Formats: sequence, C-alpha cells, structure tokens
Amino acid sequence: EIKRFGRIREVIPLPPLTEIQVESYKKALQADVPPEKRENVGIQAAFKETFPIEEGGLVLDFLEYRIGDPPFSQDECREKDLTYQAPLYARLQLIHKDTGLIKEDEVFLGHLPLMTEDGSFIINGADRVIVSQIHRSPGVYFTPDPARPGRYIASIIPLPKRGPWIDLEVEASGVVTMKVNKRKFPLVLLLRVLGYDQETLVRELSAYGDLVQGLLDEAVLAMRPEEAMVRLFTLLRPGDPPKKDKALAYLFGLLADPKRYDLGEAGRYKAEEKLGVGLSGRTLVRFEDGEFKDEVFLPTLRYLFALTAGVPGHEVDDIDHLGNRRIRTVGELMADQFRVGLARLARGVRERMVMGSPDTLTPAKLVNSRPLEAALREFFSRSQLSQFKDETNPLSSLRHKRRISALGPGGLTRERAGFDVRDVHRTHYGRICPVETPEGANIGLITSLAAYARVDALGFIRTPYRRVKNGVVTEEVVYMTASEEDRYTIAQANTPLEGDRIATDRVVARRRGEPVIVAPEEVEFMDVSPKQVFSLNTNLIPFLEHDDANRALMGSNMQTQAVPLIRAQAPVVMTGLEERVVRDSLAALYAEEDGEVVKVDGTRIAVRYEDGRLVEHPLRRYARSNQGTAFDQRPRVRVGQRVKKGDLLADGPASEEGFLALGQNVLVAIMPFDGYNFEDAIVISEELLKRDFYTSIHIERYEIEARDTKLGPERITRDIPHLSEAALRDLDEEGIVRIGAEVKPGDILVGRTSFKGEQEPSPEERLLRSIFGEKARDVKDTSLRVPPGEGGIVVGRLRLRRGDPGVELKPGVREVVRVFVAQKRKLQVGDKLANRHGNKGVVAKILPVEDMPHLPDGTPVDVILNPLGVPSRMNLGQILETHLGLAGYFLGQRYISPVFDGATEPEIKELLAEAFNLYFGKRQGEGFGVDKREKEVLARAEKLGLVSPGKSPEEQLKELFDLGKVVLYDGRTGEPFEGPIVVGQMFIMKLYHMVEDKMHARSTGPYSLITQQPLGGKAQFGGQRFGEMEVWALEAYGAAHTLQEMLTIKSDDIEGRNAAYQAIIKGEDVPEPSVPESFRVLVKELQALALDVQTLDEKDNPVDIFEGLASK
Amino acid sequence: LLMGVTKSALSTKSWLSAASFQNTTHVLTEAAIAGKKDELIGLKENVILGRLIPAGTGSDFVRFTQVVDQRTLKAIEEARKEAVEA
Amino acid sequence: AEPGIDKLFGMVDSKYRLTVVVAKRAQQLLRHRFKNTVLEPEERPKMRTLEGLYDDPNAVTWAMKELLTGRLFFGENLVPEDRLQKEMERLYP
Amino acid sequence: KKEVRKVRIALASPEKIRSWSYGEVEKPETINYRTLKPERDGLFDERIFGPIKDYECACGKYKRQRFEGKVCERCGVEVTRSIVRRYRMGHIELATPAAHIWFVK
Amino acid sequence: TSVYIEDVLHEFSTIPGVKEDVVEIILNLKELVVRFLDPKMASTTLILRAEGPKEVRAGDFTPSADVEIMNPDLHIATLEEGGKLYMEVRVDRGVGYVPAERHGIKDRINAIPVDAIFSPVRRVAFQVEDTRLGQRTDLDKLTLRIWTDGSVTPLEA
Amino acid sequence: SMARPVSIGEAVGVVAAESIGEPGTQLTMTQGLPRVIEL
Amino acid sequence: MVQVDGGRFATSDLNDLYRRLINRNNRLKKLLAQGAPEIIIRNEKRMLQEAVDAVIDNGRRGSPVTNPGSERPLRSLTDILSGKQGRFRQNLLGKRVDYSGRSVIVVGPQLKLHQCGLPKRMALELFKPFLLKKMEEKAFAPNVKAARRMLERQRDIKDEVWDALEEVIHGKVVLLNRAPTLHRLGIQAFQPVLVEGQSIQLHPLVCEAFNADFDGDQMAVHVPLSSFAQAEARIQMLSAHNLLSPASGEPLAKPSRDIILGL
Amino acid sequence: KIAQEPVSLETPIGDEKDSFYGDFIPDENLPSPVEAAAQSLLSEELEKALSKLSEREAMVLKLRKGLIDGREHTLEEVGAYFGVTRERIRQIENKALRKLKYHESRTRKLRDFLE
DNA sequence: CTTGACAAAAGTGTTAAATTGTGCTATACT
DNA sequence: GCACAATTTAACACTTTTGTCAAG
Ligand SMILES: [Mg+2]
Ligand SMILES: [Zn+2]
Repeated sequence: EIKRFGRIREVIPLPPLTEIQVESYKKALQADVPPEKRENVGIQAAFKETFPIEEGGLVLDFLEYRIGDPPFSQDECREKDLTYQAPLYARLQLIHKDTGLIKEDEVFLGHLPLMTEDGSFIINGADRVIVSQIHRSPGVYFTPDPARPGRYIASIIPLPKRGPWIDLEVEASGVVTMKVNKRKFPLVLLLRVLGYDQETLVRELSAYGDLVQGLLDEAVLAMRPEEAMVRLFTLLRPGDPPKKDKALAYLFGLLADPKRYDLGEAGRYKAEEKLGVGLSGRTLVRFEDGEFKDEVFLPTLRYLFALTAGVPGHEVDDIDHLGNRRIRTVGELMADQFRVGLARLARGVRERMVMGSPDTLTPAKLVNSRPLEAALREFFSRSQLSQFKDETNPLSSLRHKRRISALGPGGLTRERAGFDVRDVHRTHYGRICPVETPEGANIGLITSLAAYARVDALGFIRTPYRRVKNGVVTEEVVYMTASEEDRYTIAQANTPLEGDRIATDRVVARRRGEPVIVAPEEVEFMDVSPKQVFSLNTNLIPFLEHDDANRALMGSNMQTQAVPLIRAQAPVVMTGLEERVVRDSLAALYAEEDGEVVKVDGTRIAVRYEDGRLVEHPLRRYARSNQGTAFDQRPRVRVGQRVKKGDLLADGPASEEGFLALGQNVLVAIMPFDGYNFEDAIVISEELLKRDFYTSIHIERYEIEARDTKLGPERITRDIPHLSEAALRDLDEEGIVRIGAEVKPGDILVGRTSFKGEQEPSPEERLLRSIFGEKARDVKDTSLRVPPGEGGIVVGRLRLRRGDPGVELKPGVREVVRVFVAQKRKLQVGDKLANRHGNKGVVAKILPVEDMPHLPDGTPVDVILNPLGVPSRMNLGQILETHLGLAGYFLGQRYISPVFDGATEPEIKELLAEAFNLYFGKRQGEGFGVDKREKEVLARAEKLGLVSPGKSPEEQLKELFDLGKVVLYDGRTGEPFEGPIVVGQMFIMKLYHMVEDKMHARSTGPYSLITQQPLGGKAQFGGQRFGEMEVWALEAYGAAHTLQEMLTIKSDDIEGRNAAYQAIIKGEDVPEPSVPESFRVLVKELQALALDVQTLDEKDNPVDIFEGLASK
Repeated sequence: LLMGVTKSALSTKSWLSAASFQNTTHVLTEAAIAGKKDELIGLKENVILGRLIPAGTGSDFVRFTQVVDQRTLKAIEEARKEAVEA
Repeated sequence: AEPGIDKLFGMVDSKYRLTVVVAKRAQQLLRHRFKNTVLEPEERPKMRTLEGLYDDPNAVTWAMKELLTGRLFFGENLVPEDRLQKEMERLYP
Repeated sequence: KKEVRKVRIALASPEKIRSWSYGEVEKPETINYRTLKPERDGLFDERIFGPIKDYECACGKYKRQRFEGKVCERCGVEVTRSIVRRYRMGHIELATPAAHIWFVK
Repeated sequence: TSVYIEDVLHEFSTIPGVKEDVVEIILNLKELVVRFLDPKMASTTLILRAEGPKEVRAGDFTPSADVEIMNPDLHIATLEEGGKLYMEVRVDRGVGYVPAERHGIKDRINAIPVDAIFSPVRRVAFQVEDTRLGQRTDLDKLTLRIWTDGSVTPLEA
Repeated sequence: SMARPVSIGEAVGVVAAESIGEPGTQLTMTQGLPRVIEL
Repeated sequence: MVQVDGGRFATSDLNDLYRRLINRNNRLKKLLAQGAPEIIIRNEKRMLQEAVDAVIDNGRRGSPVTNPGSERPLRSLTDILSGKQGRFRQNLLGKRVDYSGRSVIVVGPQLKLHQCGLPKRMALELFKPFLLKKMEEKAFAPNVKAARRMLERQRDIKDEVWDALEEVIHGKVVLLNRAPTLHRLGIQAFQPVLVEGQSIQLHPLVCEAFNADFDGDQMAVHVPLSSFAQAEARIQMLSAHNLLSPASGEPLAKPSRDIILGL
Repeated sequence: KIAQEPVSLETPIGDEKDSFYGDFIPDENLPSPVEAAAQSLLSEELEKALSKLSEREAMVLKLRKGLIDGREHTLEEVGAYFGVTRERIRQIENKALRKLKYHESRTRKLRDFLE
C-alpha cells in the first residue's frame, strides 16, 4: 500500500538535479553546435580572446575547433588508468604581414577530458568530480570605511587573474588617495590620460557639496596626459627606466586591454545598472587613438560621491548578499584555465615566428601542445575544485555534485573567514541550504544548492516562485533573482489556500527576508514548496520541523556516509522524493520507449520496443566503486511483459523499486538496557543477523608492477625459491590467484621474482646455508601478499603487460597486475549506525533473540535505543517516525510525509486507533483476553495518571498503544517492564566507518629514514603518536619512566628498542636507553648552522654523545 | 615588572624551553651569543634531551630510595663488621 | 583497584616514593625468581588457571604483598651501594 | 660512560667547522646517472662521509671488521659502520667570506 | 549449509538464464525447510535440475529417501528462455545458529557455505490470565503458544 | 586527586596548566575566553 | 636521497640548496683567478651571500628559492627547527611509538573501574615480544625463533596461545588514551581482559573524564614495558586510584545519565 | 627513464596540509630489533650446535666459513694450520656438516631460518 | 689420512668498443 | 651541434689457484 499527506501540492516538479554540472559544461562545449553559428562564449571565448596573434610581422587567427570522438570508451579509460579525454583539433591561419600571402593549414592542440552522463570526468583513470565555486560578483561596490566612520569606500573588481583589484580610500588628510596593488596615488592624478583636466574636474564635482576641493590639485594639475602618465608610472613601476611609450604600453594593459582585463558579463551588466550609466565593453577605459578615453572611472565617482553625500538612491551594498555573489561552474573555470593556458601558447607562438625562416612557415610549426595540454591536465587534478568522486552510494555523488565550495584558488581560506563568509544571509532561502554543512571547523564554509534553486549565465541563483493577483494563484512560474526577490512580497506554501484563493485576512509573507503579517491584497508572490528552502538530503528527513538544525546536519551528511545493503529496504515513512532521486542520479535502468521484455537474464535485459527495433540494456552486477561499495542492478520484470517508457527495469545499489533505500526498518525499543545503550550507544538483536539485515558487500583494489632495476628486469610468475606447495595452491597457472578463492591476511595474490643486490651472506649465515646446502638462487621473492584485516574472495583478474594493444605503460615497467577482492560484511559489534534524525551510535554487543523485550504476539524488538539523547539533542523526529511506524507495522502501509507539510498528531493518533482496533481484535478472535501482567502495568500506570481512571483495560491499553507506548515482556525474566515502552518501525543506517578497517596495532615495525621514529597512520604498519598533550599528562601523573619509555625505547632510540626486543624476548628487565637519536640529528642539524652544541656532565666537562663517530 | 605568560615563557632560564616554544630563530641567536648552558632544571627542557624527568618518580628526592628484605638486610648487616675485623 | 593502596600510600611520605620502592623491589624479585622474598607458601600471590594454580609471575603484585606486610626495610642512604649489589648477587644465583 | 646534566650553546668558528668536516665538497653533483655511486667529491661521497655499506671500503679490498678504521690505500675510504654517515659532516670553503643571515635580519 | 552450481565461481557470480545472482538464491536457501524422515541421519545431499522457461522452487528438487520439503512453493530462481541450471545442496542438521563464516565445506572447486538457522521454532508467545479452575482466587492459567515451521511439530517442540 | 596533602616531587605546574586548560573549550557563552587571554 | 617503489627517486630540498650554493661559490673562485672585471665579481659574489643565506633561512629575504616549475619553497636549516611540524615539536616533545594501537570504543557495564575490553587480536601483536618468551618457557616450540614464524604466518592461534597470552597478561595493566588530551585523566590504566571482537570496552563512569561517548569515538592503547614504569602505571596512572578531580578537588567518576535515573 | 629527475621529499601527499612524502619512506639500511634478535639466535644456536663436533673439525669448520677472523681460509691454509694436506681438510668438512646433519634432523632447533 | 691428475673457477694482461669530457664556429644582434 | 682527445669498460687470450675424484 501507499499513503501520502499534506495539502501542499507542488506545481512544478524538481528540475534535473544533475544539470548544474552537465549543462553549464555543455554550453562551454558547443560540440553539436556548427563551426559557423556558435555562441562565442565558453571555450570559443578562449580562442577569440587569445587571437589574432599579431607581431617581420605575422597574423594568425582562430577559425574553428572540432570535437574529437573519444579514443576509448568510459570503462576502458577506467581500467587503463587513462584520462577519459578526446582530441581537440583546431584550424587557424598563418598570414604574412607584407607579402599578403595566405596560409591556413589546420593544426592539433591536445586532449580535452569529456564529462560523463552523471556529471563527473575521469582523470588518470580515476573518477573525479568538479565541485562548484563561489565568490563575489564583479562590479562596483560601496561599503563603510574600515578605518573612518564617516565615509564609504567604493571599489571595482573584474575576475580572479582576469585583472587587478581597485579601491578608493580617502586617507585622513582631506585629500584623496586611490589604491591598487598596494600603493596610494591621488585619485585626481589618475585622471591624467583619462581626458580630464581642471575645468572638467569641477563641472559635475560641485553637484554635491563640501566634496569638490579635495578633488582639485595643482602641482600635477598643470601638466597633461603624456606627462603625468610617466609620473605615476615611475612610482607604480620602479623596476624599469621611466620612459614615455613604455608608460603607454604598460598602462594600456592594466585597463584599456579587453584581453588583459576580462570583466565578467555579470560585472558589466550589474555595475552598469548600478552606477547609472553604460559600458561598451568589459573594460575600465578604452585605448582610443593614442590617449585613453574614459569608460568606468568617471561613472564610479558619480555614485561614490553621491552616496557619501547622502542623496536618495545612492547607498552602501550588502557584501554578503547573494545578488552580489556568483557561482563558478564547470564551463566557467574550465574555460578560464583554457584561455589563461592558451595565452601561454600565444607567447610560444610569438617566439617561433620571430626567427628561423619567416618565409616558409605554417601554423603547423608555430603552435604547441604542452602550454595548453599541461594547463588543462593541471586544473583537472591539483585544483581544490576537483577531487575524488563520492561513490559511497548513489545519493552521494548526487550531493557531491550540488556542493558549493567557498574555498579554492580564487575563493577564500580558513584564515580570512570569520563569520561573514560563514553566516547565513537573509536572502539564502530557496537557494542555499541553511543547515547541511560539515560539522567540523568548516561549518558555513561549504554548503549545498537548494532543490529548486538554479544558476543562470551571470552566476546568480534564482529560486522558483508563483505570481498571484488578489488571492489568485497564477500558473506563472517565476525564477526571481536574488535582487529581484527583495522587490516583491512573497508568501508561503503553508498559506491558507482555498480553491486557488486566499482564506485568512492575515497571511504569512515577507520583504527582504523580514516576516510580517500581510493582507490578501498586497500579496505579489508565493512559495512553490518548502522543499526549495532546503537541500536534497535535508529534504529526505521526515518530520524535520520537529527537530533541530544541529542534528539535521548529521542526519543529512551521514546519509552520504551511508552504505548499500544486499537486502536494503526503503523507509516505510518518506517525504516522497526518493522516486526522482533514483532516476535523476541515473543509477538504475528504465524504459526509453514503450516496449516489451524479451528476456530477463540478470546480465542483459532485452526489450523489443514498439518501434520494432530490438534493444537490450546490458547490466553491471557487482562492480567496485571508490569507497569499495558495490554497484548492483537487480532486474525487476518477467521473462516478458509490456511496459511504458519511464518504468523501472532494474534497481540501483541503494534503490528499492525506484525508491532510495539506505538502511532498513527495524523494531526500535526506546528504553534503558543495563547501560549498554549508554550515551548514544546502540544495542541490537541477533535475529537481524539471520535475515542478513545491515549486511553489505565491499570490494578492494590490489596491484603490482614489474619494475626493471639497474641489476635486471623482474617478472610475474608462480616460481618462488623457498616457497612450499601450500602457498602456491590457489594460484592457477601463470602464477596469479584464481577467481573465487579465499585470501587470508598474508596470502599471495600475485608472485614476483627479482634479482637481489648481490651481498655476501654473514659468516654464521654462510654456515647455516652450508648445513642444508640450500642453493642460494640469484632471484628472490618480490611477491604481493594482501595486508592484514583485508580478506575475502577474488572476483577479478586484470593484467596488462606493456607492448600490448591499447595499453601504454610507464617507462621501465614490463607488466602490471590488478586483482579485485570482494567481502560480505555482516553488521559487527561496534560498527557505526544512525538514523535520519541525526542520532549516531556504534553497535554495543548484539543479543540472542531468546532474551529480548518481546510482545504478547511473541515479536521481539530489534534494537533497544537509549531514551537519553532525545531530550538533550532535542530531536523529536525519531519519536514521531517511530510513532507512525508503530501503527504502520500492523497496517503495512508505507507513508509519505513531505518536509514541513505532513501528518500531525491527530492523523497519526487515528492510525493508531485503527491499528489497535484490528490488533486487539486479532487477540479477541484468536481466543484470548487481557494478560495479568498487562493488568499490572495498566494499574501502576493508572496510579500516575497515564491512563484515565474508570476505563476498562481495553481502553487504557488503547490510550497507551496510541500514545506510542505498549506492554513489553523481558525475554530474560518474563515479567513485564514497570512502565510502558514506546516501540515501532524506524529507519536506521549502517554508516561508512567499520571497526574492521579502523582497528590496528603493532609491536616492532618500520621506522622513518630521517629520524628513527616509528611510522604513523595505518597502512604504514605503525603505532600512534604521543602528543605534547600526552607528555604533559604523564608528567602530571608523575610517571618518569613511563614517559621515558615513550621517549626512548619505544620511539626513536637505536640500541634501546633492540635491547628491549632482546630482553623481553628472554625475560630480562629492559635496559636503560641513551640517545633518542632524534636529538643527535637535532644537534647535527644545529651544527650545520654553525652552532656549537656541547653536552656537559656534572662539572662543566665535555661529553661525547657520538661514540667514536665524529671525533676525527 | 609584570608580563604576559608568553613573555615569561620566552624569558625563562633554559634556552631549550623557548627553543621548543616559538620564535626559535630569535632564541638560538641570543643564546649562542652569550653562550648559555642549560641545567635541564625544567621538565620540557629535559624531555628534549631524552632524559629522566626531574619530577615525578624520577624526582631527585624520592629516586634515591633503597629496598631490603630482612634476611638479606641482616646479611649486609654483617658486612659492615667484616671490614672492622679485616 | 589495588588492595592495600590505602595502607601503601599511608606508609611513605610522598606518593612516588612508593613507586620507587615497588619498582626496585620487584626488580630484585624478577632477578632472583622470587627466591629472596619474605612470603610463606600461603602468602604467595597465586594465579588461578585452567591448567594449574601457580604463583603469579607478575613481580609488581609480589612487591605489593611484600610491602603490605612491612617485613621490608626502605630508606635513603641505608647501606653502601657497593655491598648492596655485592651480597645480593651472592646469596642467590 | 658519564652523566649528562648540562647542555651549552655557542657560536661555531670557521677554524672549528674545519675541524668538524671530514672533507671539502667540491663537485656540486649528487651521484652518477648510471652506477648510482656517490660522485668523487659529491655531497654524498663515501670517501669523506663514510661507507654506504658496513665495514666495506668503496673499491672492496677491505671487506671485513678484521680491518677496522684502517683507511683504504686505493679508494681512500675508512672501513667502518655505515652509520657514521649520519654524524660526519662536511664543509665548503668560501672564496669570499659571508655572514649568517640570522644575526643580520 | 553447503551449496554448489555448475557454473559459479563465487557467491556473487551470475548464471545465464537466471534472474537473480547466487546470493539472492542463498537468500532463499536460508528460508528452505527440509525434514528428515530418520532421526539417525547426520547429513544429506539434495539434487536439482531445471531447463526451459520455468520457475524453480523447493518442490522442483530431486526427491529421495528420508527427505520431505515442507514448502514446495518456495521461490528459488526464475529460469527464462532456454535457461539451463544445475544445482545441489547439502542440508546438514545442527543446533543453534552458526554463520557460514564459522563452518567450512571443502566439497569441491567452488563450495559456497551459507548461514545456518536451525531453531525450527519461529516464535513463541505465552499469556498469563485469571483461571477459574481452582479453590482460591488470583491463580494463573498458563497458555503457551508455539509457532514452528515444518521440521518438528509444536508438541514435539 | 587524593584529598590529602600534596606529595613531594609533584609536577603541580603542569597540573595547573591542565586544570585551567580543559575548560577552555566551553567558554563561548560575559567576556569569555578572550578575556582570559587578555588577563 | 633514496629510490622508492616503481624506481623513481627522491631527495631533500636542502640537497639542492647545498648544491646551488657550491655552483656559484665555485664559478666565483674561477673568476677571482682568471682576472675578471669588478662588475661580474661584485654581482657573482652577491649571489653567494644570498645563496648561503638561502641554505640557512630561506624566505627571510625576497621570494624563497623553489624547484623550477613549482611554487614549493625549499626547506632550509632554520625551516626544520622552527614551526609546528618542525624537528622540535614533532620529533622531540612528541613522537610515534612502539607497542601500541587503537580502535573504536564500546560500553563496559560488566567491568570494574580497573577493567577494559582488550581485543583478542590487538593484544597478541601488542605483547608479541612477551608471548614469544611465554611460548619459550611453556613448551610448544623449542625456542624464540620458532614462536615467531609459528605466530606471524597462519591464524593457527589455537588455545596454546589464547591462554598463554593470558598468562603473560595477568598482573600488568595497559593504558587507554582518548584525544584530545586535556585532563591527565584522559589517559588511564586498565586491566587487559581479552575479549571477542575488534571493539574496545571501557568503564562507563570514567568515560566522562575522556570527554568520550560511544557514537563511534576511538581510543589508543599502549603498554608500559619497564617494571619500574609498570609500577607507575598501576600506582598513580591507574584509573581505580584517581577518582577525584585534580582540578576542582571534587569527585570525577560518579553516577551518570542512566545510573542517576535508576537510583 | 634516465631523463626524469628525482622527486622532492617535501611534496605534500593527500588532501591535507599536514602531510609529507618523506616520512612515508622506511629504513632498510639499519637492522630491526627482530633482525638483531634473529641474528643473535642464529649466532647462538649455531655455537651450541657446533660444540657437538670433533675438536679439529669444529675449528676447521669455522675456518672455512669465516667465523673466526671474519675471513674465509681456503683448504691450502687449513692444511697448513694443522699440518695435514689440502685433501684431508676437504674430507673433514664433508664429514663435519653431514655429522651436524644428524643432530639437526632431530633437534629441529635450527631447521628454521629458511626464509 | 695422502698422491697424482683435472676441470672449473678466479686471475692477470692486453684490446676493441663505448662513453664522456672539451673547445669552437665570424653578418648582425649590446 | 660536432669533431675528437680522454678515459672508462667490456672483451678476451690465457695463467694459476682452488675445489675435486679414484686409489693408496
Ligand atoms: Mg564522540
Ligand atoms: Zn678500498
């Protein structure tokens, strides 16, 4: 069954949540678009900007660019460790400046990575993703002076690395000094070549007041542009001789140059309608015939001098406002790095033509690859806006794509963000998620996009709304921009709508994000749905209005930390968005047209569509991902049936029948249990392990290379000198582990053979070698044995030796072997578990179904959660979720409660009265009545007034059952618990963190080469660190030796650790260590500084800490 | 002259104390110049040297204790009289 | 908890002096394999096991029970550091 | 063999540093692009800092502890432990005296 | 306990002509009840074969002596057009709950263990009411209700 | 910790340092931690 | 300078510094010989005074020298000492150690204030030097070497060890530390009671002193080898003993949450 | 292959600012505690296993394996040491090793160290 | 325990091949 | 970038030492 709630019906569905990465990239592609009629922006803006190349003399020019079909498919590029890219050819033309001879000759550029279907590229054969960036929009802005109280400082900024910053700060003088790139020069100076002398510096200046005279100088006002041009040029550039034309050609590129100053279209546009003038181009000025014709600097003062005065219409700007901030998308930065990388090619063009043979030349010799190729390869890897894709689950990538980072190269950093770039701005609303953000020190720094929010070309974010005329909801769907919002007066979706009309005379609305009571007349707009007010994950939280942001945060992020499940199940209570989730995430299979299933075959599902053509949709079963989480697609259809286009043919890794399914629904007991649920801990029932609940699959990657050393080349084989038939078992033939065989922690996956560097065996060892006379083979075992804790089966063999077709290997490498390892992990003791309400916890000791708090129907609960972190963390969501689950158990009907619009107390109360009326009736019918124990509980509960006195047990237990609570019998004792205990069906999730992978320890491991300190981390096979904090703690205890143990024998000491493993292994007490050896190195390092460090004893006497070493 | 805890941490006796604190470059200079020898009086000024902490059980008060059982105690109780007769 | 701690702490003036005593004495106990000490066969700190119940090899505990009786003598500059290690290595192999 | 209770710090002098060094590193090279052995005067040169392998001279005429400390008459390397390369410093003789940026800035 | 199929390398493998993977087949193999007509047996080996377009089930097995399926309607796998599937299992009898990870098989090349749910008892619920059958009052009438599958009768339980 | 006169050879400085060092994470809600630093 | 897997090499920045120094100091020595003009000398000699200083404090003068193509500043002598991760704070006043490890934490209701669940596996590799000798004494393998290979290879961990390890465990107690380490009580000494599973059990009361809860928090464990140190671990560093707050003077491990509610 | 230059040990690894590439390199140029204890067990067990041999062959044995002065002495030298021929010493070794063979095939103390 | 006879292994000497270290060119160009 | 002297290396003809076998 299915049931939904809320009276708010969305008019416009959720636009594809995956287009923000795909569409914005698509525009900058123009792959389908013809070479003649294109859009000029995006990637073709990189060619037309860096062209024509002009400089005895030459003129190149851009014409077109072709999109090379991908050299290899997705899969191939993945298993080859090769970037999923494709050739970009380009046709330009090399023309002589004098000869008038034309030479065209198309050339090559390089390989530009293409985006996949989901929206994530493949770099170096790895699945990565480009996260969105955010920074203030270009233009003019005015704010109060950080120094002076009584004024406002204007400013101009184009784009990061597309031009310099501009600020006008009036120093406390009474005169004015503009500042750019760290320097202060008279604002009046700048007007030199700008075309403004004395009489011009007054005409609009006196239109204000006291501010005229600080803008009139004399000492430099006498001269004219070509003089004072070199004047400020000698100052701002004291690196080269103060020449004349060098002050023209220099400053020409600081403003007038449209190619050296790229002011984003948003800047030109917005700053235009801001100041009250208009610009021709994207530039601050114009190189017009010698001198410089003004464009921006004149209108930037007609505002900056107006506001400071106090005239209406001119005012300060909101720095943190969203209409003043844009979003750098994929098709943006990709193009930026493409052009700035292409200019590095343009210079590699201007150095080749100026020499050699200026007669015989073609662009075929004048271009280059690397200045561009490397420029792109750099961005797609090292930049902060490109990291490892989140494949932890389907919803994971879908979130990771819609994430907006304020960090990155041209963003901000953890230093300069106090509050401003963190805090939630009034305008955020239906654009940025007010809650979802990392719980660490990055809170507010990186948020996500709103489910209905959109980003236009300019970069601003527009949120959906609905026009209304006098209590009439219009079908008009307006995407209002950030600034557009502050104008109109918007209502809410929870407003009193009676049949497309307003009901109450006092309706909820606001202005600039300011809630106020409003009339049915003055309502200009309305909200489409409360869903837009939040993000995706946040919208998957039912009864979210009953909880707190703090917990909602985790409640969302953990869903990303979630893992698939073999038996996975969608919640019996959702918000109803899961449907669009499984589709828009493109993790499942649907019907493109109206077909009929020809064959099931959990490998290939053939469907011959009504169009008559036979089309099959091959499936990917059990395939590794980034976090190790399997990718499975379960076929749902018969051997044949006809379906309609859009119908699901196969599930996803996390999907159930087209419903996002994270964890599972179990029977939760809210009650203290012998302090095992202590402090947000979790207990569970063994009965879950039977049905294979919360049991997933994981895969791991293992590879090895055949290196060719100085001595000689190595190789993969089944031959090992000292090996025994046992270890050589699972290796089939060529000396690799077979498919489907066990691998214990320390089993040989793939054997390798190498020639050890020849070194005479030690004398004792030569004798031992002389007893058994074992031949000392040149070659020694180089093999690769799976690390500890990692074990399972083997579902893959991929070996690529070099010199093979379609595979390029690193120089000096013969072959490489890659094995996959599958693991079926069952929910263990201590593994992370959480719900949708942000309640974390680990598994503390499961428990035999035998002794469990069951019910009169002999149904034992599955968890027993602690009723403590509810009143503190204040999340009542899990309470109502479980409350509905309690009835939904007996009715089996799946509920859908939309965010901030859903089932209320009366509704659920009704469902409980219903569920009880049939449940208790099943007891009456089955030949029973009210249990004595139940009578006991009803009584002692009646004494406290939990059930209205004077009513029969049927009605008392009816009021209780509907309250969310019932009678529980302890499987151990058999007696009923004192008070009633709430229970029901709740959705829980087995998170990423697994004890199996997070547990570790060592005794004697490897040591750092520099200092003999033990290695850290896990994989390095090393021990933990003893912080200064720990050292201090031990000092506070007073443990002298225990501290020294941490500082000598167990860390960097040389002879000490050896005398430890020596003594202990024989029983003697550990000797007294000496030199920490980190200190010896410290001393020698100081010696390198010509610092004489001398150790003394008890009387001012030399002490040699280096035994016979440095003595000379 | 009262000063901040930091100032007092850098103005301390041993050089090794402030050396591991901060502004190291400025410490070593002023140290080596006057050629100051640390007495390892402070604990952290010792931890650096990888030695036994002047406090706790390693204290210069309680680390000088000795333990003897009755039988052996009397066995050495005779040892002192074996030098007066020999 | 370590039984006797209230009494142990109540013996020495300091805190750590107790540690120095327990430590050095336990050292003497593991050096000679318990054939030095002041405990009778019923005082011996036995360790129960599925196999057999022997005397607990842990020297720390042995030293505990040792000092708890008071049969031991401790102090600064008690006896010359020479003979103290000379006759201790003699009486027992 | 003796207690350590005190640690001094002084200014090292050129004539002192000359005493520290086991040789002047001349050739600013690391190692041969083929043999991977320390260059004749290279900053890693065994002939001054020490053997790369325990109790083996470079050329390999003295291969055992039987001859300890005896300097090789062929390669010029002192046969000893390979650990000595962590405590044996070098020096570079400057044609023109220079100051230490520390005291300067 | 034990399971094997002609073409399988592991519990995740996919056999042509089958709708589900091996693990979904095991998901129904754990729900498979088979009684022993003899108290003296310590083990057995069930055999199964299916060709053509047919839905395999616990009743499709190869009947033998001392064996009876109590749920012939238990859906195992759906064989599509021409789908050929051979299968065999060893259903041993035991006590308690031992996951496959604790018991080996070593039957042959690919011998895949499975979890063991012995406990033929599904659920048990007892109720204590007020009995009318004795001298005094406030006495109890114990009523114990037993729910088990096919392997053993409630009375026997 | 022992509700008895402090033992000789005690590290009490480090003790104090920790004693006031722990609460330093709860002073958000007065002049708070900045005052403590200011003092 | 050493090579790693794959064959590629590696080197310190101070090497290239110590090199680019000698180059100039050499060329100069050739010029002061062959009779070259004062301009070239004064300039060449300038790059000597700056290079030398670059090997000392790199960056206190001008833009720091970096390997060509990269923006990564070369680390000089002074760069190693000063700083958070410098040879003082990271390799002297704290360091990675031997005989240690860590894992997730789980509640201890059946455990006394002196007890903790220590993972079966984790304890074996923690006490390996001990258990080796315990296997020496207690038959099964002739000697030390035997025990080693008899353990490392093959999870043959049969009762021969699972018990003997308990024999070396009894008495001495290990230490558990929860980060951050604020209160010294954030490191306490507990009895190593071998338990099934990878998790770690801890007493619910003192769990407050560690500022810990079981939401998936993780703790580290070490073993105090020296009997002298072991004494310290049980006498002062023991949890059972320190029940009071060294800060407030008021008790530390006391009823909490559930307990309070019951009582 | 020879073209490409070394790699800066200061190259930060991972997405953090606190990580380096240097520390991720182990140390093979120095004996591990387990290796010291290993070579100790061999140097010991071989000593006691040596004691069970003829006085002349016990010496001649460690003269041919370089266990005495660290250097190996050829038959020509051993024969000049005792006064026998270079033929006698040769046979002496044959019967020597093969004589310890019997005790080793039993005690199994040194059956280890087989890598 | 010891000879004499031999083949394999380790020397010892002179070469052919290769690998590496150097000086240098000329329209003019600052 | 190249002709080429400089020096290193692998090349190889062949002498002497050292492990070794059948027979005293
Ligand atoms: Mg926690
Ligand atoms: Zn030599």
